[PDB]
Amino acid sequence: HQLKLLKDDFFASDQQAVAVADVFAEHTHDFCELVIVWRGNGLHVLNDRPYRITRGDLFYIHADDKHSYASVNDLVLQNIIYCPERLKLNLDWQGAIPGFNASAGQPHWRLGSMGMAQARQVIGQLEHESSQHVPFANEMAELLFGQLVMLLNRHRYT
Amino acid sequence: LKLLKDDFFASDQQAVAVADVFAEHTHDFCELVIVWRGNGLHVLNDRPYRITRGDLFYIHADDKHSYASVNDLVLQNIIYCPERLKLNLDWQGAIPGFNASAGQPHWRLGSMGMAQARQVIGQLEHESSQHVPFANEMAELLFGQLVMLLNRHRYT
Ligand SMILES: C[C@@H]1O[C@H](O)[C@H](O)[C@H](O)[C@H]1O
Ligand SMILES: C[C@@H]1O[C@H](O)[C@H](O)[C@H](O)[C@H]1O
Ligand code: NI
Ligand code: NI
Repeated sequence: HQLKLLKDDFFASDQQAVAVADVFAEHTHDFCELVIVWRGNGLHVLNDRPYRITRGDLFYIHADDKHSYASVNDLVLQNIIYCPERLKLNLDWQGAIPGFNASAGQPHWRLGSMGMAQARQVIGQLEHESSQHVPFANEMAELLFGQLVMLLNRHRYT
Repeated sequence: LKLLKDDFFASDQQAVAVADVFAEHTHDFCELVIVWRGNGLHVLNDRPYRITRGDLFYIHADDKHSYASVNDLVLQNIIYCPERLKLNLDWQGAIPGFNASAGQPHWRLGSMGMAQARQVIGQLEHESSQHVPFANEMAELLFGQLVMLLNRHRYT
């Protein structure tokens, strides 16, 4: 049987385009996500391909990807989930994000110390902007998501 | 005396920058002024403001103004060109003085507003480089964030 995570269950409203979600059973989605490993190590199985993951790993996941994770030792990761069709800003999302419209040709990247530092700073702010009661929080969140996406594009390597 | 974007911006493409007695002048670009500490005088369109920590001004290009430090006045000017901003944000909706002189140019920020503004402006300062990939886009995204934060926190 399939397990498909639903944006209806993972986003605060129909307007919210991005959220910070943070083992995990095998699943697919109807939204996309960026995965960053903050520390420890473990296993990420993406479309039946196993990756031994560790601090600095970055994955670009499309909705139709099926994946699971397992912590081997002290795994800490973060998933930044987003709905491509909900984004309003005129950044070239598809040009900056593998996995935007279909499975990424190269889903797996790494980040150096500076990229991790800048991602950390942006993601921490993005976590605070989840409130659906604070006026225009969704727009603030999208600007932060834009910064993260550009920073990832700037710092990522294979 | 009129300050010109050609002298104040790193390139034709930079839409926003953090600028480095400042005599009376006008500009061909707009700006936000935030006062961090000390105190002084801001004369805007011939109207004198005693300024200090927490003061925020929205300046339009046509505005004529001068400053004078009374006691170690420390401020920053976030300069921007409306015609250069490429991000599809509702800029004029968030920024008084965007299209013409502001009806209310003078605002204040509390302690939390100031800390968040300072954080973003520090980041925006670090995206001045015209070499680093996506610096101009990052500058606009950060200026977008700044402007929304100021909107959230400012009061008269
Ligand atoms: C939304 C959901 O949240 C979890 O953090 C997990 O990592 C999944 O991969 C993701 O699909
Ligand atoms: C850009 C220019 O440089 C200074 O920062 C000064 O504060 C002026 O007000 C500003 O117009
Ligand atoms: Ni997932
Ligand atoms: Ni000025």
